[PDB]
Amino acid sequence: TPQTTDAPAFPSNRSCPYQLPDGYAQLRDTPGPLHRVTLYDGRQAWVVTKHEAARKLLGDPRLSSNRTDDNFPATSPAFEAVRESPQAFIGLDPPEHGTRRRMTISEFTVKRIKGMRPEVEEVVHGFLDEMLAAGPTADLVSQFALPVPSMVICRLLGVPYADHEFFQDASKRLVQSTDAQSALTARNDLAGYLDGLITQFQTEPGAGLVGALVADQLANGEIDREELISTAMLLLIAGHETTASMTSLSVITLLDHPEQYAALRADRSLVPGAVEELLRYLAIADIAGGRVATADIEVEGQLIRAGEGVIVVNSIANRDGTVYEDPDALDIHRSARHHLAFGFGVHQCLGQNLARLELEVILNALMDRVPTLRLAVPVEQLVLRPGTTIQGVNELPVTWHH
Ligand code: HEM
Ligand SMILES: CC(=O)N1CCN(c2ccc(OC[C@H]3CO[C@](Cn4ccnc4)(c4ccc(Cl)cc4Cl)O3)cc2)CC1
Repeated sequence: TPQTTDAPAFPSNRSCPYQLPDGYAQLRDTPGPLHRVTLYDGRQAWVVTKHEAARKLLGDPRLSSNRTDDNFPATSPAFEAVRESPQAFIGLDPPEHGTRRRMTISEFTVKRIKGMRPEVEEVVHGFLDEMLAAGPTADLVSQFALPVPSMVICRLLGVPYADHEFFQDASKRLVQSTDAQSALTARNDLAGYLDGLITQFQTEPGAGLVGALVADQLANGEIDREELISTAMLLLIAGHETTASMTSLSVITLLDHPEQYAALRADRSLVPGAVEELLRYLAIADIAGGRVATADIEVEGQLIRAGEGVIVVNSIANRDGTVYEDPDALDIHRSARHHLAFGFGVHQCLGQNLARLELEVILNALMDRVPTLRLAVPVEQLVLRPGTTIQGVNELPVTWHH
């Protein structure tokens, strides 16, 4: 008897870095803002698959971000690590979301990001210096894509880059965790490290966001010590793991579209617009779209009930053809405005403009310093991370004219 279902398994895994999984193309192609899916443990949930309905639902305070709710949609057993408190503000609703978020925004302003450009350029060209001096073949991930945003986010936070071996290993173990025990261990490892850093700042006040939170909000009782740990850990992992994935997938994608990459090198004024298109097209943080309804929500004749899980799948929303004509075509010249790679609304990515800065500087540096850059293995041989985490590749063999 047939196996066809009306609530297919979710998430799906990419088989090409810049292509929707087959099941997601199916969801994109079916009319209506929502579709039922089956999560890993058999629970049904809703996915949002259309662009404006995704903006609307991201804007709806009845869809809560509280990951500790028992009805929050967990997409893998590893969710239990981040299901355990205290949540950073990414998992808070108004008004608590605002009080905590505002403790960090000063580090991510347009003015501050502008002020970081000389640092980002120096760090990028330093790791390129070292990689190009050693000659090919190199893994772009370990040699460049990951160290660059790690060094930058360390100075922003006041986390000593000398500890990068420890905290990068713990972050990777957390990001890649496929069961709760592995994820909790990695999280506990980072948590204890950050607790010791807090104690060091209480002895010796210091620079960086962590040092600022310790000396002010923590000392006034306005943030819990373990809330500070959760917030710093969010920013540290988002600050280097997510951006690193965006670099490697962008390089793969541009090399698979040689005409567009050549147009980009020939006119660097196109880089900001290319960055927006790559963000729309690669949408690497599908995993960040989970919500839980605290009240019934009517959506174009379909009803979300209080207690149901909803996942706003921004990658599928970003392929909405009513917003992006020929949505599966990479076009660095198109209008990629209003894309949802960073979300929308009160939770829109705090790091978005640092990510935009870093990708711009990195793309120009690679075109400047390594114009002969090419992959050292076929694209099909690369290993893509599954849909249960941030999209990316575990390694990226590259070569170039030595
Ligand atoms: C290409 C890189 C990145 C992408 C695609 C991305 C994606 C996202 C998305 C989709 C959200 C919305 C989550 C939701 O609605 O629940 C978000 C939130 C957030 N991101 Fe990013 N992110 C990136 C880089 C960064 C960086 C570099 C940081 C630096 C610390 C960062 C920090 C945050 C924070 C703190 C939030 C929570 C915002 C809030 O709850 O008010 N992200 N991100
Ligand atoms: C639920 C599940 O399957 N898993 C496995 C993947 N996990 C994971 C993945 C990435 C990660 O990096 C930093 C976290 C911080 O926020 C996200 C998304 N993000 C990244 C940058 N800006 C936002 C995120 C990621 C996962 C989930 Cl469920 C929700 C969210 Cl907002 O990454 C930290 C943990 C742990 C939970």
